[PDB]
Amino acid sequence: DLPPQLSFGLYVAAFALGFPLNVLAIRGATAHARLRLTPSAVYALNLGCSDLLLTVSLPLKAVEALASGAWPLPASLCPVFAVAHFAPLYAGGGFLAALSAARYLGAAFPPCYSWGVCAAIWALVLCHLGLVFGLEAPGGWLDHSNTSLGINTPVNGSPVCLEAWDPASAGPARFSLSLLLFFLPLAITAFCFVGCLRALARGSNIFEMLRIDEGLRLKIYKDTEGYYTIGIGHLLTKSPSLNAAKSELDKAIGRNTNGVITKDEAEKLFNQDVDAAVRGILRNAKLKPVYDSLDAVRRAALINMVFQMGETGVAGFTNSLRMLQQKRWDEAAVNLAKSRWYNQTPNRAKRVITTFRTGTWDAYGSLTHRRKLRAAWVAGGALLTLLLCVGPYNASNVASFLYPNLGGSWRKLGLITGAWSVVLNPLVTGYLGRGPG
Ligand SMILES: Cc1cc(OCCCS(C)(=O)=O)cc(C)c1-c1cccc(COc2cc3c(cn2)[C@H]2[C@@H](C3)[C@@H]2C(=O)O)c1
Ligand SMILES: CCCCCCCC/C=C/CCCCCCCC(=O)OC[C@H](O)CO
Ligand SMILES: CCCCCCCC/C=C\CCCCCCCC(=O)OC[C@H](O)CO
Ligand code: NA
Repeated sequence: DLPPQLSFGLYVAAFALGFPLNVLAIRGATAHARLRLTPSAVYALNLGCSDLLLTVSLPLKAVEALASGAWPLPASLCPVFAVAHFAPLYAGGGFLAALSAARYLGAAFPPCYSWGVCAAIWALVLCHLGLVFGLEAPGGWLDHSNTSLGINTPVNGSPVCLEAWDPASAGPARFSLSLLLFFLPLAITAFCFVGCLRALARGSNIFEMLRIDEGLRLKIYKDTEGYYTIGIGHLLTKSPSLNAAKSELDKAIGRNTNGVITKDEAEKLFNQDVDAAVRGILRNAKLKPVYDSLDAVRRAALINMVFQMGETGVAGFTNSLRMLQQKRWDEAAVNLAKSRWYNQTPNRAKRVITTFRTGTWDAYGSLTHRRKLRAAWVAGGALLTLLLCVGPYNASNVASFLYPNLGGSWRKLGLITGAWSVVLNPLVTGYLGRGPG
């Protein structure tokens, strides 16, 4: 038993904060929907509108809490409060799962359909709640007595909106909807979160990593050390002669290039350069065992080093190589940080070293990688709000259906945590401020 003033206060704090936050989330999602319609924006707009509807019902639940559960408002307001409070409480979980799945699929695999999915979520929640209420609520179709719709009167002078509803009728309705709109979306969200984590881990490679580090030039240029270079970090020669560089360029492409090439030629030269670096590792006694023991992402950081310095230059880092085979990531990093390579190209070296430390693509913050990070944050954030806010409410529905001998204190706590989804949802969906751009 929570004191009425504490219950009133908790509902008022969720309402006072939820009203501006959801007004800001709707604004953010509407802007994105108008500029470039995306499934994520549609799901975020529906969740924003839903949470705002739940927000506006919170003062009514606050005064009910202050009246110790009695309905201190006109009886005709009970059906309106019923739909404004409970339809968003169940629909929200559906929109969070939809949003999490749209974010995961959009990022791991880089409009009209999303509106259909939202209409289906709203149709199910409104028909499920509507049919049970219209038919089985006190004052409903099956009720023959002079009773206001949704109102029970356990004692004289004490009308109760919904909370005194016969459990034999409300219980199976709450339980079935909790399975479909909370537990299934919870599994979907948990699946998308894991999928996002896995997509970050195996979604990039050496080719993409070297493109960021090397860049692209269609004409012969002098690199950082002054050597004639072309394409994607392809060293033509160390010789102080442009004619020698053009001569080497012509033999590599098999055409009279005159120091200028095509993107396809530069790409084909880059592929030959990566295979050469891979060949150099496998033919080296100190490199091959290290490479074989390494995961896919760390193998790429090893190829990146060989591509930049050559097999021999890399084989000289005997302490770091031993450390890497021993899986002593921080000790290898500390050794590589004292190298001439780090002194000469610190930005490039820090990125490769961080890749050896973490085994992730985090140092290579490309558009694709950032989109995947964003997707993981939304799905992780959705999982947290599902478990903390509406989660205790849906677990209470399941607990009471299986063990109806439980008292009503758990449901009372779950309804308060459910109300706080109006605060946590706009904070996790990412449409506040500048947006998820
Ligand atoms: C069916 C209906 C009839 C109505 O008015 C018709 C009677 C008007 S009259 C008397 O002038 O003829 C008004 C509404 C909003 C509705 C209506 C439509 C859609 C949804 C709802 C709200 O339904 C529900 C159902 C449940 C709850 C809350 N609202 C509680 C239970 C189960 C859920 C829970 O505890 O999780 C209600
Ligand atoms: C809407 C928030 C106001 C909640 C009331 C807080 C005061 C608590 C006292 C209640 C006893 C007197 C009954 C007060 C009824 C006033 C009419 C009303 O609140 O209507 C709801 C509004 O129209 C929605 O659609
Ligand atoms: C008829 C459509 C189904 C709606 C009725 C479901 C009943 C509620 C249960 C779970 C809600 C979870 C909804 C999960 C939907 C996944 C959404 C999604 O991933 O959309 C991808 C997007 O359209 C491209 O990027
Ligand atoms: Na070393």
